[PDB]
Amino acid sequence: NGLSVYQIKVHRKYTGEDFDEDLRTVLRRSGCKNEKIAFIMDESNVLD
Amino acid sequence: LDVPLVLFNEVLDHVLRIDRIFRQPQGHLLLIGVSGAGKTTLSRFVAWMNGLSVYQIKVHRKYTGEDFDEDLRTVLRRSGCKNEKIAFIMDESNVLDSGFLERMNTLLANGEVPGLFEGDEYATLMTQCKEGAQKEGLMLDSHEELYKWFTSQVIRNLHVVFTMNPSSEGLKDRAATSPALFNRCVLNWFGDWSTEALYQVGKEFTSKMDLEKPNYIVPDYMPVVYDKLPQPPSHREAIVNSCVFVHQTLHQANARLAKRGGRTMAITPRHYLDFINHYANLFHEKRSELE
Amino acid sequence: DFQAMGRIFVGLCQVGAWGCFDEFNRLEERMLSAVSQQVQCIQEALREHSNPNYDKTSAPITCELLNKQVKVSPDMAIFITMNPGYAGRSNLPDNLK
Amino acid sequence: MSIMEQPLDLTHIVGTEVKPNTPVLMCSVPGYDASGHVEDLAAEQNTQITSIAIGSAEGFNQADKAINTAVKSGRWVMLKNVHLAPGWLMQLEKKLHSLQPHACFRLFLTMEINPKVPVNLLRAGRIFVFEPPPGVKANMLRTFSSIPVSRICKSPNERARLYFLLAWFHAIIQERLRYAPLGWSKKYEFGESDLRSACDTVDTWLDDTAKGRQNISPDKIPWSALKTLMAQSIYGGRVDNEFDQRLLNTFLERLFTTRSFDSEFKLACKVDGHKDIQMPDGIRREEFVQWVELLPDTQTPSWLGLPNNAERVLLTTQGVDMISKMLKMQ
Amino acid sequence: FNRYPLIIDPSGQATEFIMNEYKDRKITRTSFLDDAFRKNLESALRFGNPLLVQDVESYDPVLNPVLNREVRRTGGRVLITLGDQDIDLSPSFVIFLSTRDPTVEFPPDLCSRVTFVNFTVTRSSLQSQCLNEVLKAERPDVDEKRSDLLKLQGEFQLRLRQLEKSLLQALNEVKGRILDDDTIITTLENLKREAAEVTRKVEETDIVMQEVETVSQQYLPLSTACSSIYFTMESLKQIHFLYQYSLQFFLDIYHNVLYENPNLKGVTDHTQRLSIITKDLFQVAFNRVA
Amino acid sequence: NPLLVQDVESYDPVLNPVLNREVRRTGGRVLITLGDQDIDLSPSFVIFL
Amino acid sequence: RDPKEWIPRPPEKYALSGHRSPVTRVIFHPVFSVMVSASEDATIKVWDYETGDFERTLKGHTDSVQDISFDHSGKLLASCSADMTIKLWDFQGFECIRTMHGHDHNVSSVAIMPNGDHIVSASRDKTIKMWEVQTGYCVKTFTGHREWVRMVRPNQDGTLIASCSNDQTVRVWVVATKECKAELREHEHVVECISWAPESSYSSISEATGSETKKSGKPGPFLLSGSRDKTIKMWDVSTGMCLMTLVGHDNWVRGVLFHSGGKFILSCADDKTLRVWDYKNKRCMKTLNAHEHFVTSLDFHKTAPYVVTGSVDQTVKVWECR
Amino acid sequence: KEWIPRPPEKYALSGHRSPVTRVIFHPVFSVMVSASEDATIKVWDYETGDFERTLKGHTDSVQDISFDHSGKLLASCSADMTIKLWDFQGFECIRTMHGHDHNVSSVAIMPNGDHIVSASRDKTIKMWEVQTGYCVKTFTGHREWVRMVRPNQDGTLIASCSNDQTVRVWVVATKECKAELREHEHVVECISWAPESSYSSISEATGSETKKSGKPGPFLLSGSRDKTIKMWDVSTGMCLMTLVGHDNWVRGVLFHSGGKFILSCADDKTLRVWDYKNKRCMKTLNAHEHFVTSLDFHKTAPYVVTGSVDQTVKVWECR
Ligand SMILES: Nc1ncnc2c1ncn2[C@@H]1O[C@H](COP(=O)(O)OP(=O)(O)O)[C@@H](O)[C@H]1O
Repeated sequence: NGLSVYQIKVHRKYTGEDFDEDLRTVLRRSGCKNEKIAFIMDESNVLD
Repeated sequence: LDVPLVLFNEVLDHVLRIDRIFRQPQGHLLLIGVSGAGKTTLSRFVAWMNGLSVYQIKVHRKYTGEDFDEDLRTVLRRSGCKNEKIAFIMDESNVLDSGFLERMNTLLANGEVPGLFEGDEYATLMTQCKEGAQKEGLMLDSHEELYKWFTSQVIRNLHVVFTMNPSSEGLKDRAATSPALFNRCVLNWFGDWSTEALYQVGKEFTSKMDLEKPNYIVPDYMPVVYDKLPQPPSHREAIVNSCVFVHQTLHQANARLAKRGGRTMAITPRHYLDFINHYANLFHEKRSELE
Repeated sequence: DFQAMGRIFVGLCQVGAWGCFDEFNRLEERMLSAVSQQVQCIQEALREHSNPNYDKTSAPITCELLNKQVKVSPDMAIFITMNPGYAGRSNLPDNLK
Repeated sequence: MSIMEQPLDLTHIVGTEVKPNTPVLMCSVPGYDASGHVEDLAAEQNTQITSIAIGSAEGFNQADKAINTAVKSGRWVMLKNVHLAPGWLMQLEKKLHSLQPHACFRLFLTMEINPKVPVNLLRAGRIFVFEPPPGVKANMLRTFSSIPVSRICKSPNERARLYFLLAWFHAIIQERLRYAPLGWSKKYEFGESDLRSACDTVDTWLDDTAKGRQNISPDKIPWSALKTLMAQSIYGGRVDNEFDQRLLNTFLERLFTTRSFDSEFKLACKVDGHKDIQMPDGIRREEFVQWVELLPDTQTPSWLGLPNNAERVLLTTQGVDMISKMLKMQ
Repeated sequence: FNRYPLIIDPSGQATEFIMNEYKDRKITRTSFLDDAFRKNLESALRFGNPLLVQDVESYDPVLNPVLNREVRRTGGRVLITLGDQDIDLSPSFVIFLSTRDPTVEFPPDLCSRVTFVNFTVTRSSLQSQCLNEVLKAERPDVDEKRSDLLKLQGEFQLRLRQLEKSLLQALNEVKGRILDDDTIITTLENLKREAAEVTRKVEETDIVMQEVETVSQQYLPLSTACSSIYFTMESLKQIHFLYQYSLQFFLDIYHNVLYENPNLKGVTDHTQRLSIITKDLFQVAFNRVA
Repeated sequence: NPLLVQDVESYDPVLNPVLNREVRRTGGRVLITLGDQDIDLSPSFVIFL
Repeated sequence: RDPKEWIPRPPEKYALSGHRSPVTRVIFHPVFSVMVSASEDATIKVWDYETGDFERTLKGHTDSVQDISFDHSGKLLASCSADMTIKLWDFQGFECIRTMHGHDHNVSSVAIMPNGDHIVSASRDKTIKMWEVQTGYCVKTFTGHREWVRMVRPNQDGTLIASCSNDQTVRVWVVATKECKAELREHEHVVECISWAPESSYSSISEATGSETKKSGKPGPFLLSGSRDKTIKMWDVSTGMCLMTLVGHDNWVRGVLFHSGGKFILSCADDKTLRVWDYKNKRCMKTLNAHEHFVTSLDFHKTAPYVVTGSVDQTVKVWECR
Repeated sequence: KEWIPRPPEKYALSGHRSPVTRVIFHPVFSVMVSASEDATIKVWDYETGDFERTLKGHTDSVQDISFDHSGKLLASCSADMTIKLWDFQGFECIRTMHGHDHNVSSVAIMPNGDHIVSASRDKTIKMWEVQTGYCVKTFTGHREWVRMVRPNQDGTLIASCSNDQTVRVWVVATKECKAELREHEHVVECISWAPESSYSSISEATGSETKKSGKPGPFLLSGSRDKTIKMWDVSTGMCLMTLVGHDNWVRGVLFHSGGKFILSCADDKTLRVWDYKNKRCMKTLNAHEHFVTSLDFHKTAPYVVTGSVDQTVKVWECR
């Protein structure tokens, strides 16, 4: 479908600010650059 | 760094001198000597001993002022915001413009370039400085004291090493183009390898080769080149003296060729290292083939 | 530079106005050499305009200036005023002189 | 060494002795240009040539495109004043080395003799030096060779004599420049452009006075018109000294007069103390060029009207310089 | 060489020699002027391919760690830090730097980092080249014979060296004593007889080479004059910077006086042709140079 | 360089492309995008947890 | 057979099948009556399109060949492959005279400039590079694309090059000054193929779009861009506006081009069909069931009435036009 | 068209470690497939002579290999009493049919591409399904070892040559020997029929009279160890012409793609190309230093390949 796949890279040090930065990146790309993004994330990525 | 090095007295003295400055705040080096004398290698070795991180700009044909500015921003961000001890080894050949010298002069003298960070870069630097101050335990909110802390961290952490060849007119020109290069930098004159250094390098490298001749006759008029050569020299000592004489012969040959008006290529200690390596390899190969 | 001289020459050719360029040696030597080409093209266009076989009912005489076909009026001229005694002034190339 | 007293034969050298891969470097001392020679060579060899003046970035762009087109189409390319871009000259030399152009392709690099020209380019191409001709005989031979034969041989039979007189005047004026304080007051730029302007003036005024008639009387020739024009605009334009202008006027009144058509007219007087140069009695171009070729090899400043000792110090200096040059590269 | 060589050859023969030596190793010829020089350098470093780089006057400082052999051994790998990325340096990698300008100046660091190899023209080499050229032009049969004899002598010396080495190897490799196995005697007899006919071929080729040398002695003064003329041409740059003449210019002059000489149209006597060639050589050299 | 990683109970979710073998061929043989860097995977690599 | 009106017809002439892998692209020889096809088996087979007889194979590439092109004279063939290399072939001797490296990943397009002295190529590292034919040196690197650049095509005079990328945009660059003249972004999916408008169709395009005649006299270069959203869009490079959108393919468009007469648009897609478009009425005239699988590329011979279409079914077909 | 191999060779392909038994051409690709006696089948590129791959699934010596019309499958037979079906896209054995006792000699796939035919020492011919692999009908009648078997152009007629001096032609439908030919001086070994491009060319070569329908009828060719090549009529069963001149045992015969000359090899170590219409072109071409085993003719390309016992496969240009 032409969507750009975005997956957040979690790790042991992944905290709330990193998720906020990833969300900001996704929102900037999909709202300012008019880029279609398929934001795929898994329940294991929900650390908080 | 996996490069073999032969150690003599001058190398020990030079590494001690470099280690002294690297332990001082705002300690910059000005190493002057022929290329290939080991200035960069010794600086990197001493920086590794003291935990410094060696940084060199990867200059190329298309390198311009903006690339130099971005490299300076990177090294300053690492040294000040991240509290990283960095040995900024920069060579004369890396200077493609006078703007390089202006930026270097300002950085050595004040410890910070007033116009290097601007716009988005300035904001990113300020956020990183706030994070670093929080890590260190200081409470800073306004930009002015944050920049002061960044400058202090750069002064305490960043060390700059300058390597250049001993050009008299070039040295005089640099004495005016970069005044902080002679006031904020400790000038170490490595120079070329002396006769004693060449003799020691020859003795150490050719130790593995046999070079033993019990029935060697000492000539009445020994062409003594190394002043401290023993009065009854052995075959090995005579061989190393001959090697030193060969190096000095190339020096004199280039002197004469430049005098007549010809084009000369400078002899460096790397030429002597190649000479001794070729001697060892040829000796081994000829002995093996003859046997 | 070359572009400014080309645009001025196009304006002079279209208007049919005399161009007096004082201190012409204050240009760079490379710029003078480059401008020599435009001057030569304009002079050739003027020369072919003056032959008797040309008729005003035919196509107007044009010259190649700044990669464009520009009409050259017979009334225009190029004059340069210079003082070669000042040291540091550029030396005009022979093809320009 | 007699081959070098003759005018350069660019046609044969370009056709045979120059490979397409070898650029034709044509160096010239200040006051001389080789662009006109190559344009004439292309005109007579009906070969299209692209002339580009170096000095602008788009100039380099057109140079590159013209070379790329001509190496395949076999055309000629001119790049004038290439000495103003030494780095681009090095780049061009590097480009030319890895190139297999057409058999008829030729590249002419017109530059002056400047120390900034790269050595590699000089070694890559064939050098031709353009400079003042060594002698009055050589200068007049060059003048006669440059002017087309059909231009001289027009309806008036007196046109050939006028052209010969103009060539002699040009040779005398240009040769006096070798003696800067004596021949003139400064090194004036008396060159080929002045000769062309003078020839055009001669043609225009002869056509105006002679309405296509085969012959005209020597006194009906507009001597005053030609003398005044060549003293005020053509040759006197560059002159900024009143005594240099007086000398030019003296030469003009000595040469351009109705007496010049006499059989006993003297171009020069007491050149060696006894013999003097005599006006040829021919009426066509061929007779005049034969007379020019028959001039004696020995030449003295008395040919130009200067004292015979005006070249003694210069000749001694050139001898010393020749000795030094021979000793320097033994 | 220890340090990577830097070849100086205006004629370009050394470049072709290097490409021929490493042709079997898939040598790649590139230049510093190429924008994609980094990619070729990285490919050569990774795959250990020989590399020849031209236009060293535009030297790229990216080669400094490669020339300095600033390698980092770790886990059996040899790492070279070209730029900002790590590259496994294969031991078979080799780089040659080349240039066509004998008068180019190099910074002292570059002089330290490379082994200069200067391919200069010598008087003996030029004399030999001119003698071979005149023999080919005037006595093509003699030139062909000389080439054939040189090839045969090379092959014969190769055969003699191989036979000597094989005889020594056979005498070294006997598992016991010579007459125990007859095959050893067969091999030794074969090698000795082969050495015999090869040696006889050597003397016959030697006498034919002797007569070839005798017939070629007449053209030696012409080659000497050619060498003197060219080395006068090369030294003309001392009196004026514009007098830059390459070897190809003198070779073109020689080719013109040999093959394109109008005075050799109807002359058939060898001595007369040689005298005409010498006179017109001097004349054409002066005409073209001046 | 075969690798042994202990303490898998603190698994770092960075081997997910490595464990899933999410590679792409061509343009450098085997290409693995470990995070944001396009790493060229060595065929001799093996990891034990 | 009107000298500028023929369109392909469903009776195929020949169905040449010698490739062991899907055919990537097919082109016509500008001078000779010969046809060249590139496939994914690292081979470039050469066919005769009159008699349908295989002639020879041009091997030397390590991986799949992605694009091939001829110069104006037809004396040189430039091919790019997935092994990051571009090879120049001497079509007279059928040998590879030069191999060019420098791209960091798969090279998906290549083209020879109309002057014939430069080669332009696009690759997966988001860059477009220019190479000298004589020396093989890279001289320019057009950066600015944010994704894999799929195609690059110069215009008639060579002053402009257009490119399409996975970033769903079409960019037009200026060769002389390297700047991006325009960035055409209206496709909703990845753009596959592009094609310039020949000078013979400028009047037809201007009258079909209703565009008023410019006082300069030049209507401005027109560009087409087939993309994976099953649409074809005609653009005005001078203004950056989409003149029309052509709808009717059932799958991703793989190739698009004009009739040499400049009256119709020929395009092939993955819907297994070859379609002829009447851009005068912005509608599709004729649909040809070209192949039994995806159609990768097509070419239209400049003078002879012949159309060739490559396909993933490893078959190259020649269509007579009537 | 009038293609004829020339004495110069292009490549001498030597990769086998045991004598080559048969060589064939891929129907569509530029691929040569050679079967040898080391239980391996090797794949070559005849255009450039580069070894491609080997298929080492067989146990004993591989005897005969055959493609289908599409070239999508490769059927092989060996001395290990089995028939292996090779999937040419993946080059992996996909079906191994068992039975058909003792050394299997020949294998062929009809143009239908659905069934396979094979010959062996067990004096019978079996019929297999490519889809399933079941021998549905077994052909009997040969009293000795059957050497080669070849079908027609439409999967209806089959002939088999055997040591029993009989070349007998068979039918798919009624499973009956319509024509039985026992007239060769010694054992027949190789057979190959006539393409439709050569039916008309036989009429003026032999003077045969057309029947009521007008079709000349299917033709037959059979080379026999008696050094004679003889071309027969399937419809009637009578001799048309005998070709004599082979020095030693013949091993393989086939027709030129243009259907105008006769091109065959033999144990005479030479490749001989013969004209039958006018008896004109009697070129003898030395091919191998040792016995020559098999050969093939490319349908469109001007290439011919020969397999020999000297461990080598050779490719000849056609001119
Ligand atoms: N003491 C030494 N013993 C052996 N080799 C040395 C020594 N000093 C320098 N070298 C050689 O010099 C090279 C590095 O020179 P470098 O220090 O970069 O020159 P510079 O001092 O001009 O920067 C190394 O490859 C090394 O082989």
